[PDB]
Amino acid sequence: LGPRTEIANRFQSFLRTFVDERGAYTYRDRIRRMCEQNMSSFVVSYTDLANKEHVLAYFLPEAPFQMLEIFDKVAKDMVLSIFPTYERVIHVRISPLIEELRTFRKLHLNQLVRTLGVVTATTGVLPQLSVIKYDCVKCGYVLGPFVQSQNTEIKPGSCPECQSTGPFSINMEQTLYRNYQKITLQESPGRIPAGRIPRSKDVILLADLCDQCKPGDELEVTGIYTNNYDGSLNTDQGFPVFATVIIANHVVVKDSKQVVQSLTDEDIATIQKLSKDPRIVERVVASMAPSIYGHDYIKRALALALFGGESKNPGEKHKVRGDINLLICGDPGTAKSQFLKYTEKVAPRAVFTTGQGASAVGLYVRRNPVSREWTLEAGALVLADQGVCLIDEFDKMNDQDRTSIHEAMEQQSISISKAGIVTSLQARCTVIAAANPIGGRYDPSMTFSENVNLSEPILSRFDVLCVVKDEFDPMQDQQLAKFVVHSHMKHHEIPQDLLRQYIVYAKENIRPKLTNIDEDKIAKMYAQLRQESFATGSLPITVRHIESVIRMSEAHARMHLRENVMEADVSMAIRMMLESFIEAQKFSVMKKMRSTFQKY
Amino acid sequence: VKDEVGIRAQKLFQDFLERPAASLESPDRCTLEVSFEDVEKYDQNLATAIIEEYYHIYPFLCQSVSNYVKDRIGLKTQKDCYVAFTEVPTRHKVRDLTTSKIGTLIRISGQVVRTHPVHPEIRNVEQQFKFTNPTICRNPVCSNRKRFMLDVEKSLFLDFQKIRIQETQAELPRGCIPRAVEIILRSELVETVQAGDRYDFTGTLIVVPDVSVLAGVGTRAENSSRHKPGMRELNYRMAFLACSVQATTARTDLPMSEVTAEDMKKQMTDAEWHKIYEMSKDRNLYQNLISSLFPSIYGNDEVKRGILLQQFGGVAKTTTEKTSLRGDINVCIVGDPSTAKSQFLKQVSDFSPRAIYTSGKASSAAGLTAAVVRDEESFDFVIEAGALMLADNGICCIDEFDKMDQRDQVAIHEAMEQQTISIARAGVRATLNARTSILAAANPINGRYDRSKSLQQNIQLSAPIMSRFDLFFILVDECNEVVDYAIARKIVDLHSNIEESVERAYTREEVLRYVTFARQFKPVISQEAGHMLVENYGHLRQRDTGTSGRSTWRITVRQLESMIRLSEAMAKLECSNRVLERHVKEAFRLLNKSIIRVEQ
DNA sequence: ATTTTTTTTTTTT
Ligand SMILES: Nc1ncnc2c1ncn2[C@@H]1O[C@H](COP(=O)(O)OP(=O)(O)OP(=O)(O)O)[C@@H](O)[C@H]1O
Ligand SMILES: Nc1ncnc2c1ncn2[C@@H]1O[C@H](COP(=O)(O)OP(=O)(O)OP(=O)(O)O)[C@@H](O)[C@H]1O
Repeated sequence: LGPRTEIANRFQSFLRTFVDERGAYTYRDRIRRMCEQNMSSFVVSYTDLANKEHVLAYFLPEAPFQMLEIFDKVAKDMVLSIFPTYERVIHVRISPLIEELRTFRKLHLNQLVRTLGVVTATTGVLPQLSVIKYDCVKCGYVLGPFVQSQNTEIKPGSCPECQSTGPFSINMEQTLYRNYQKITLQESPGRIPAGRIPRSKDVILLADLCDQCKPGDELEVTGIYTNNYDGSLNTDQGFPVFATVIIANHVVVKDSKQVVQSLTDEDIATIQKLSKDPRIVERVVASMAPSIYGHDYIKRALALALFGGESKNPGEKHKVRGDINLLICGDPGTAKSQFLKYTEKVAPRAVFTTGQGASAVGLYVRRNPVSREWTLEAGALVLADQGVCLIDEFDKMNDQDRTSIHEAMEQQSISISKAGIVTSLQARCTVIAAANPIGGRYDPSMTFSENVNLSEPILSRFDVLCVVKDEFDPMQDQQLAKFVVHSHMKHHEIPQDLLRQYIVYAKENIRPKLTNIDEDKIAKMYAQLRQESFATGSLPITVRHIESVIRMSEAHARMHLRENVMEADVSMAIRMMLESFIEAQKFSVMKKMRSTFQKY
Repeated sequence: VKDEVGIRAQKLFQDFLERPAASLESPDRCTLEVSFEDVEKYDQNLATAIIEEYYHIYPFLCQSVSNYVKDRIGLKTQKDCYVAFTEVPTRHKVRDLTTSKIGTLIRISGQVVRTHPVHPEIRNVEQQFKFTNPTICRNPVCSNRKRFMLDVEKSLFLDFQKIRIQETQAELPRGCIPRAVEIILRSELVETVQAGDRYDFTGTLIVVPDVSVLAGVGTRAENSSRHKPGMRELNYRMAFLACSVQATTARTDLPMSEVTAEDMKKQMTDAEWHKIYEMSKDRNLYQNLISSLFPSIYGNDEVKRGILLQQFGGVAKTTTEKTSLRGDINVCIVGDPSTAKSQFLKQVSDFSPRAIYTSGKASSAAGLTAAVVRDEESFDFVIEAGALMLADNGICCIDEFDKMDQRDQVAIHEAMEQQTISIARAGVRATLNARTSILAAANPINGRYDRSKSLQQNIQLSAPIMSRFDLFFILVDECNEVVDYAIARKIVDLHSNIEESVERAYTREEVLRYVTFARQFKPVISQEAGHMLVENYGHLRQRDTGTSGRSTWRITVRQLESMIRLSEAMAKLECSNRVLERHVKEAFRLLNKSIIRVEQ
């Protein structure tokens, strides 16, 4: 072509001469950074491209493919002219103006494009080709066409192996590959235009852009719109069988569950100088859920379920446990509606599911090839590495769904038996549920396992609780109609975007371990209660009555970064247990009051 | 050329008809709507000279349309066409259908269900279903099977969708059922629809250009030359097609029945103050709204006066973002047999639109989000079909709320409190927004309320049923000659057809017009008397405190929000913002009447 | 004909 005369010159005029930000533009050093990183993914921003030459926007999308090749060749001609040294061992990137799902259209094919999506379940990784070698049947001399050739034929009887070989042979060797894995698309439930058709489309990536995706997770892409190579061409039915394919140039994160702040750095000190002491059971707690009045119990409650998961392997036994577990029995009429929102934004891992009617039966392993229509789906347990399953109306789920969950709490894992493949799934996760009772809406101080009927081997694995019987208290209700109006009159501590720094650091640094500090007290909570709290509602003491306490009293102190412990914050957490445990037993209940008000 | 008959058609068309077109110019969408009466105003009644050659000659009307566009816009070969004819008199029925009705421009309607999504589809015309990519030659002699593949990049395309539609309900014959019929439509009509509308489409039926056939054992043949010195078959089936839409019946600038053209905030959104405000505050209007709407109906006459705000809007205030508020409310009716639960229940269906009459005892749980799909019908997963939420702010009242199974539980507790939608398949985890309320069609065990057991045990069903449903308003039978003879002497003229009901003085139509004017206020409530509704509810609570030894109830704050929605929509019924304290007295009065239905 | 699924009936203490 002619105009490419100018382009290469114009590229080389900026990749090592055009500079912003007070010299030494990165591109002069980016090349060598990636070179010493063995990485090969030079990146650009269209902003700086536009700062150089805004003519770089409209001779481009007559064919955006030529822009990238013309850039790749400047790369090669810059790499080895300067670094012929490492020439015995490219593609580029761009990453800035958004377009939307279902706005790419008939007209947005094969041009400058910038586009978004979300991940789900898809296939594995595989290789592709670039190069034409086939010949050797008559003479089969070395001929060597001069390109790696994508979809190219000549097929003569004359070709330089004594210009022969009209018949044909094939090679299985000296053959370039390039790995590749397929996607599945999804679209966000935040940016909903009210229940329109659910997004899933053919979209593509490549060798280097590979082995990074994860289900129900998101990544912003540059992307450019094309179609399948041949969508069902024959004189045929009353429609063509057409789909359309997108392909990835640069993949740019939408989630960032890790560190999120790139080049906030000004407010970061307020976390560890205000969420570090034992007063933070009031500072970090005043902002615990300041939405509506009732039940400050749950504010203290839910604050510490969010917090942990750990190895700390005891002596040579096994892995013991690293999970959280909550459940409540309420009544719609309770203010229990918002059951999963905010600290799952705090959560680096989690995935939602409302109740039966829409509860997961996936919660089934084969292995296939891919012809048309080959897929399988099941449980999210790899996902939720210290994440949570966010649910209401749990009591209806399937016993065998509970099997995995009991095993997750028991051996930190699930155990398939008698299948084709016997692959596994490790359980480092957390759970939330919101069921309803039997026989009504709540049964009193009478027993709790039958206040709402779960089964024997299942609930023993569960940890947290909060329960609401609720009689009247008037001043707060008048306050609440005042709250009705003034909250419907929005006529129109720890910083809010940094509290997550606490899940980063608090659980991270201080992970105390201890001898028996006074824990023969728990020998009493064993034995005395085996003789004191005897027959009212009074079985429930186990190793998990304290192992759960390791789970969460430690969280309560880990809030503080103590690193060494006496009984103080431990039993302040057991002040939840003086409050949580009391709830399950007959109105001859104050055996706990007597037996713990010193532990209060 | 015969189709110069169509040349004359568009010659005719253009000359004398020479701004929405100027609106089309940016993406060149090409769609313009024209009346079909134009064929009578100007084509001199060429309706039968025009109608039949629709897809015969529409190509040529298209051409002329583009040629019109050239007459002022610098036009290029890129231009394409749609045409959107309209105003079709003598609308035909679904049975108006044969071979013989090819190429017509018939008008029809229905609903929108069970739909499919966007999946789109030599400057010659190779776009056919009767198509072949491999062709013979252009200038020289080349092969007859070989092919190139070429510029799908500097060229002209379309976009479309697909649906199914069932037969209309103003047309409903004996025996036969609303069968399904299938269409693709062009782009500027795409995704501008939703379930539940009424139409006057273009019904231009065309055939399948099949690829293969099953049970198509009519002539099996081919256009094969004769003999002298696998094959294909042919059996098709029908479809339909379209070009133009008008969603009807669901309008406020419309001046309705009782109007004259006057001024307002909009044209005639509420322009008719001068006539309607006679019926605004003069509580004889209330008596009319008790009496001049159900002249054919007689029982308890509170239901005739408590229901009415149900049709009309609630709160929708300027409020928080954390949770939803509701305007409309849960509803029921009960009584005993032969107390005439069929008088009004159809006119529930009739009095306002989106007023869906359908039975409940037949339903499944798949009367919300149908079920799912697991073949590549559209994208292997289209699970946003439903049964309930089709109401775009409308009512879906159901019959026989008794023999139904225990699934509606999780449907409806969330429906009128949480307004969310999901299923437990391999679709996604997404949810959407309930628009609707309901009333009941309950009945007692044998009907007879023998006052010896609790209402909850006189029905003996699920628990929260009678806490969420805030108002029941039962109609119960006794043996008193006076009350039956009011009825019978209404039968005296319900068949003596002259004025054969109670004297009406306030038409349904003027009433249904004033309905929308009620919705244009946003009353805002900090009233002192409203603030003392806390005192009202406390004084209530002494009465909820009553009936608490014998027959205690399950009372909650839903009832509170109901009370305030009641007074709110009443001030909207007052044609006044700044809610009235009289609403306090009325609310307290009737709702402490609600307890009378449950005394034992 | 099999693979990946879903309900609507078939018949109930
Ligand atoms: N102590 C309280 N504080 C604030 N609001 C309350 C309180 N008690 C009751 N309410 C009100 O009572 C209503 C109860 O119904 P709600 O919408 O909470 O059902 P639900 O709890 O969401 O049902 P489920 O949790 O099973 O989905 C709430 O809207 C809430 O406003
Ligand atoms: N107060 C009344 N006003 C008007 N009509 C009445 C009244 N009382 C009784 N009727 C008449 O009695 C008839 C009752 O039978 P209808 O077809 O409504 O039964 P239904 O209510 O569906 O019965 P069920 O509810 O037990 O199935 C009605 O047609 C109605 O005209």
